[PDB]
Amino acid sequence: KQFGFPKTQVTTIYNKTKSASNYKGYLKHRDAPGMYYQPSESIATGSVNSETIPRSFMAASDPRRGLDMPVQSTKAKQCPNVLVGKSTVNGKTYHLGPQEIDEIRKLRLDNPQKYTRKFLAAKYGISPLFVSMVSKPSEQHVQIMESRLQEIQSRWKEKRRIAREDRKRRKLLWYQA
Amino acid sequence: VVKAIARNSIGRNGVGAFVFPCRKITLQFCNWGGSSEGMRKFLTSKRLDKWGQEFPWIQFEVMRKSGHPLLRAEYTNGREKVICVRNLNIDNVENKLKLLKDSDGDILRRRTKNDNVESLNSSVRGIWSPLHAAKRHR
Amino acid sequence: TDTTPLKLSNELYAIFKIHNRPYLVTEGDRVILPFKLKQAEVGDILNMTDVTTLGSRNYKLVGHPINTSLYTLKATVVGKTKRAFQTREVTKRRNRRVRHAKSKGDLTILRISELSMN
Amino acid sequence: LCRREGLEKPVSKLVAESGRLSKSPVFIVHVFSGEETLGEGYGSSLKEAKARAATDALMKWYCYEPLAQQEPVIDPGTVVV
Amino acid sequence: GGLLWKIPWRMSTHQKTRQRERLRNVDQVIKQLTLGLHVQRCQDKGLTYQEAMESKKKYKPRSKSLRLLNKPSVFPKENQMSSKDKYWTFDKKAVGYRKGIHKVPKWTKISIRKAPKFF
Amino acid sequence: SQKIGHSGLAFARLWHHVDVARDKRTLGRLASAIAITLIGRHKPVYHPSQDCGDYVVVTNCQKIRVTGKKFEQKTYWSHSGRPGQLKLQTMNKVVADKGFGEILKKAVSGMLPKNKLRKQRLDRLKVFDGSENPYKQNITAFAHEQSSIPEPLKESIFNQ
RNA sequence: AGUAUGAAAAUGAUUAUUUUAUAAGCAAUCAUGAAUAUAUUAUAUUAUAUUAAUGAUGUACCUUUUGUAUAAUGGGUCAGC
RNA sequence: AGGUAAAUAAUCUAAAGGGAAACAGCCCAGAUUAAGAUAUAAAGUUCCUAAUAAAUAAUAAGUGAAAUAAAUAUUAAAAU
RNA sequence: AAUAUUUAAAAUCAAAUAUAUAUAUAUUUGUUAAUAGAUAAUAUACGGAUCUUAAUAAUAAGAAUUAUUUAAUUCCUUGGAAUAUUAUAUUUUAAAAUAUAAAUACUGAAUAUCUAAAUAUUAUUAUUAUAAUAAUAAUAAUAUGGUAAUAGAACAUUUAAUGAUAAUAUAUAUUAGUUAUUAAUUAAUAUAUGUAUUAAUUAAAUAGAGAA
Ligand SMILES: [Mg+2]
Ligand SMILES: [Mg+2]
Ligand SMILES: [Mg+2]
Ligand SMILES: [Mg+2]
Ligand SMILES: [Mg+2]
Ligand SMILES: [Mg+2]
Ligand SMILES: [Mg+2]
Ligand SMILES: [Mg+2]
Ligand SMILES: [Mg+2]
Ligand SMILES: [Mg+2]
Ligand SMILES: [Mg+2]
Ligand SMILES: [Mg+2]
Ligand SMILES: [Mg+2]
Ligand SMILES: [Mg+2]
Ligand SMILES: [Mg+2]
Ligand SMILES: [Mg+2]
Ligand SMILES: [Mg+2]
Ligand SMILES: [Mg+2]
Ligand SMILES: [Mg+2]
Ligand SMILES: [Mg+2]
Ligand SMILES: [Mg+2]
Ligand SMILES: [Mg+2]
Ligand SMILES: [Mg+2]
Repeated sequence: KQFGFPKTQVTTIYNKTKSASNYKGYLKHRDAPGMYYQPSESIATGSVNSETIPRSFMAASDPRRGLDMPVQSTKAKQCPNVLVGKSTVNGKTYHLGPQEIDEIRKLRLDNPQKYTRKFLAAKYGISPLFVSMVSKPSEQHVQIMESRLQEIQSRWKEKRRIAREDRKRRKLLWYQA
Repeated sequence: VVKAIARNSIGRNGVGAFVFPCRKITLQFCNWGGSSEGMRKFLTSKRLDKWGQEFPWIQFEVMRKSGHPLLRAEYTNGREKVICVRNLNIDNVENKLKLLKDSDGDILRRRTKNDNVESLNSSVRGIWSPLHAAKRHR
Repeated sequence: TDTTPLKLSNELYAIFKIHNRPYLVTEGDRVILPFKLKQAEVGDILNMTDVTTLGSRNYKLVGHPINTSLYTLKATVVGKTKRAFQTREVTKRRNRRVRHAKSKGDLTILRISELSMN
Repeated sequence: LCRREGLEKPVSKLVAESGRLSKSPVFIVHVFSGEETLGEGYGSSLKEAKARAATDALMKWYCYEPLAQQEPVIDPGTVVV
Repeated sequence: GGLLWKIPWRMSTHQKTRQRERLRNVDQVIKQLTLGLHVQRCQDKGLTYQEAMESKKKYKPRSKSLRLLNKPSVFPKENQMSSKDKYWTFDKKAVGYRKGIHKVPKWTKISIRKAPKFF
Repeated sequence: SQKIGHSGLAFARLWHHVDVARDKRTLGRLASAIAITLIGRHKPVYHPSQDCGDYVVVTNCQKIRVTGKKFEQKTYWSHSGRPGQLKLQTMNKVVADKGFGEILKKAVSGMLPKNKLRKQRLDRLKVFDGSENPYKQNITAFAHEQSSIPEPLKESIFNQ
């Protein structure tokens, strides 16, 4: 706490629980002249505001670093992990040498149906993503998979295709900010 | 990975340099036609010169046509007001001209109660959220 | 009055009052006053004086009217104009006389050019 | 970005949640690096919320606007993933 | 009585408070009238306004109606008045010989403080 | 200017629990409190033209407070249209038929505004005579609240 | 009952846009989402126009009467007189 | 008697607006046109429905909660 | 405890105000409740929901009835002062101390003010050209609901007198703009016409139709 301003809710003269939308009550409410701390009643998702940016992303010579406004209201100890990879929970491992990688690559080209990504991962104690990064399958297998996917898509009704399109649009919208 | 979305800027006339909305006014009259008397008198009588001296960013065209006397303004946004000044005296014509020069060119429009400010800017405080409110509901 | 957080903040709003009518604004905002301004012509600049509240995202200075020294708030008069012409009809319930109440109120478009902590 | 700077690995965590098992839930997740939160992300799904928190963090990184009083900030290039 | 003049026989709390306020206002008006007269008389004798306001001996009004209004036996103050006389008129044709003041026409303007001694 | 931003969270339908066993309000006062929530008057983004009210899950509704002798006197009416078919049921009878939750719902219905959205608002109210209910898992919760609750109870709830 | 002409209306069918199959009353007005159309200054986070999401208010008109939503008078609609 | 006959005042008649559930005549108040910041009137402030918090007593009859039903009876309560 | 009345502030006492004033005189105020009695015909009918609170246990409810009141509570003279409350900040060890604020209850009309616009009158100005005038614009004030009725001022339509102009024009129609707008004007589009008895001033009228 750098600043010791008095803090205020966004106060109505009326009952806020019954008349939150009534602007008139807000207009009526006068408060004594001076500086206040009105903490925002909002998530800081779309905001480029300087009171919203974290201190690590502020520059070293920024005066705003010292001021207490990027408030750490939440606590990482209390919050549980969401869609977190197994590498993040128990650390990244760089154990597999070149020979092992070469063997994996050989296996994958030979028989991707038998030696699938998940199986490789289980064998070598490593991620399916890493297996993918390491090794391409036989392009034939990929083509087959694409054809299967196309067949599945064709098997849809009109409605399902539209829903999938909507989902895709939503996904695109998520990454806009 | 990051990609741009092609987007264009919005001009706020006032904030940097104010470009005056009224760009051109056309005084139209008739030599015949008794409805154009006050317009003719205005054109004659040293008021137009004074006006032009006052407002050198507006150009003042003076045209002759057979019909009723006309005051057509021309604004920065591209819209055109045209006021017919038929049978108006000199002073009424001058008032009409003043009204025209005052106008920002935009179309006339019904406003609802307290529809005062028109912002392009995102809210300084955020938008309210029930999870992030100060007083939690019950 | 330690006005340092307001001064620092990139975003900043004001709640200036013209004739006790509050208008919440940022820079670039386009105020539409519901009357004919006589004092200022089009192009003239208005230095706002009765500024009630000056707010960041999390702080706000409040005064009645905040010290003129602490801030700037320049509006520009960007067109006197009018509302759309309306004619509501006034009449009683078994009376053929129907008085037309014509109406076309005046407007003054301001634009908030400057708003900053001095 | 976190790797490049002197920051701990970012992990996303549920801050608040409501309406799970509904048409339109609300999941608030925060991408923490250590105890510091970088980005806050709301969403209908958990995945969406996580994505939004990451996008918010990136916005805060990039669209950081320093004061005129500060000495010039020359960035260290775009985050080449 | 087919037409329905739905007026309640008694007043609400809020109505009673308003009535009380109105009564208080008329007393205040009377006080102001007497005070101004006193001030004027002090000025005539030859004191300043402030001096007149300060004065220990306040002059009582010489005109009749004002003097009657000043008397509490004739025209009582709201604080003096009974609960009953604030909210109930005398009506000889009513049962109880009493009627709500709100039932009087133009009761908001018309004043009626004093009821008979035993009615 | 104030309106401009991401409004999705403001218009989010939250889920509000009320354990009637804990709540000390009488029936009608509780119903009135619920009605506001259902309408969405509590939230400042509200507008009369838009339905933007939250879900309300009521639970342990058997322990609802009713003053006086209303439980054995208060009569709930009904009528089809055919004369001589006025159906008058006392509160206790109604409870026996359906439950204390039905009673609460009726109160809440009467509290609500009479228009096309009323039915929707009434639907959003989810009442339960006892404790166990399906919406257990979707009441609004926070990470800071988790320390108060014991460890295995949370797991049991999640399983349920 | 002249001759030309005739996007005058009432009226019918059809197409387009838009709303409408859990909602109740002069069918409008005001608030207010959405969809569509037009726009050689939409630079847009744009403007106008059309349209019974949703909300609020709203007891046809005239005559004659102390007084009419009246279940009092009179009018099927439009055109000409 | 929402009766009839006149006396005085007001409103309606010819007066829209707020209140009185709905309302020619009651309680406020008189629409030149808008605007909507401030004072308000009568009437209201759990929700429907714009707006509320208290104090001291009494009621337990849903009495009552904006349209007060009588003699009388029973049960209490004070004072003498 | 018992019997019998009364339900009262007239007397009486208590409290408050006003005249000489530690007292006297005069005035003002303060004296029950519940139930039963109880009652018809489309359907419960406070406008409807619903309203009498409850420790454990809530950062939280406890008439939404009746009666007397207040605008946090108590003294002093609308006002100040003190008191605790509530909220907040700071300092110290969830508590204590210090200090800042809130105490102007609020809603509410087409009431009044403010904010602008219009007309009319009264009184002052300014500008421009019975100039002691006219037009336009300021300021201050007052006024502007209206049936029967009275008075004043306009517009559309058709004819007569006078009368430039022209297919780059005129007229009529549709759509969208403009002017405080029954009207006219701008643009686009359509069809006609080698063209307004056109603008304007007068004169007049088979001069305006949801009401027979
Ligand atoms: Mg309310
Ligand atoms: Mg009429
Ligand atoms: Mg009549
Ligand atoms: Mg439907
Ligand atoms: Mg129907
Ligand atoms: Mg009928
Ligand atoms: Mg009829
Ligand atoms: Mg008929
Ligand atoms: Mg009679
Ligand atoms: Mg008559
Ligand atoms: Mg009336
Ligand atoms: Mg009159
Ligand atoms: Mg008047
Ligand atoms: Mg009852
Ligand atoms: Mg009743
Ligand atoms: Mg006595
Ligand atoms: Mg009945
Ligand atoms: Mg009621
Ligand atoms: Mg007025
Ligand atoms: Mg008149
Ligand atoms: Mg005729
Ligand atoms: Mg006709
Ligand atoms: Mg007509």
